[PDB]
Amino acid sequence: TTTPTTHHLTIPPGLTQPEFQELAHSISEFHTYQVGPGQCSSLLAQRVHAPLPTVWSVVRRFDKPQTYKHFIKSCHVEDGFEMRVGCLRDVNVISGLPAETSTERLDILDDERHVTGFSIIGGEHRLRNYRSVTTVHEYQNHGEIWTVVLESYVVDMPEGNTEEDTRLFADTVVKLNLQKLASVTEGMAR
Amino acid sequence: TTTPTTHHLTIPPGLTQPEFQELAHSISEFHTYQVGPGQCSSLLAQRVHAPLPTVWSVVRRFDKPQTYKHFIKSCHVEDGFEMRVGCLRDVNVISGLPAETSTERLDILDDERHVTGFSIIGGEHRLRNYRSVTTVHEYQNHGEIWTVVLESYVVDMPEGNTEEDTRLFADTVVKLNLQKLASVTEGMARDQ
Repeated sequence: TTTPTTHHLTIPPGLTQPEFQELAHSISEFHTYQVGPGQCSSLLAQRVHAPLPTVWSVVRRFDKPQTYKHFIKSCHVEDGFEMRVGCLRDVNVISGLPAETSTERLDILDDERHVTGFSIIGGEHRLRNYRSVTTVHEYQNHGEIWTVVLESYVVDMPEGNTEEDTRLFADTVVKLNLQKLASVTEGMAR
Repeated sequence: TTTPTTHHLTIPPGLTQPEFQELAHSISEFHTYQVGPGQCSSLLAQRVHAPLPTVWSVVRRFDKPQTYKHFIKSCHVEDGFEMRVGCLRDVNVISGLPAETSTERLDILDDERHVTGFSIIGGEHRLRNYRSVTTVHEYQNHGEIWTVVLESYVVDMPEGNTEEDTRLFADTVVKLNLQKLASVTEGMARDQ
């Protein structure tokens, strides 16, 4: 009943067959979670027609998630802020209800392998123990080069929610943010 | 006591002044709301590079809001469903909350003037007493023709929310839905 996710065995929506083949080892390396009862996890993918550094330059800005995410009113980092593993950010999210600032922790930041990740340690009460990972990759199709962004998460389902509904919400939000990420970065690359 | 919105006095973001000249009359005719305390209102615009009938044909399908809106799991209408003013739809919303369903009422449907509108009569915790209006318009400049969609709303701010935060939420949903509407309809027209 507690088993590793299998995101590396299913073509995620947003990828083609060749893209997925070339990326499955990275999916198993960076986008694997332990899912038990009362947890769910998902992988989303987005093609981005901008150079990988341009795309990574946004993905890595732990202090400015609003650069590519919707529903962010503001994001503040701490005084002695160095974008280093463990630093905390307070994200005020636009939810339509009055909400508590979301306290998030930088879990991973690898400028050579283009991997970052975070976990929500305070604020969001319903989607508890959210932890997410983003990787950025370059891909080739008969000479044509583009960037692929993979974002996954694991979360505890609130008592009284199904896996299908919790995943539907988190997937919908991630998918919209990845759309914004592509628009923002393809414009920077023009 | 309420006061009127004056959305016809502001160029909606993304539109130009000549577009606005042609549309200001429609904003005051169809997009004027009475705003009291604890309510706020907004008008959004989306340029669409597809024929007006293609855009209107999607916007008018009160029974299929998921064709152009995000965050809808499904939409249920009654069996012998008739799309006439007063008809009801039940929108099961993707919220992360359990079984949120918005019962919405068709307020307006004018296939000659391309105006539709609805209000939420129960079930949406974020958008209480939401009432919205969409108009679709044609425009031509130096020969080039495109469609302009205007969507506005009025909504109650939940107790403990500012108008700024309530409009930020509702504006974001509207603008993302208008983005989807444009993608959906520009794709239908390229397949033509």
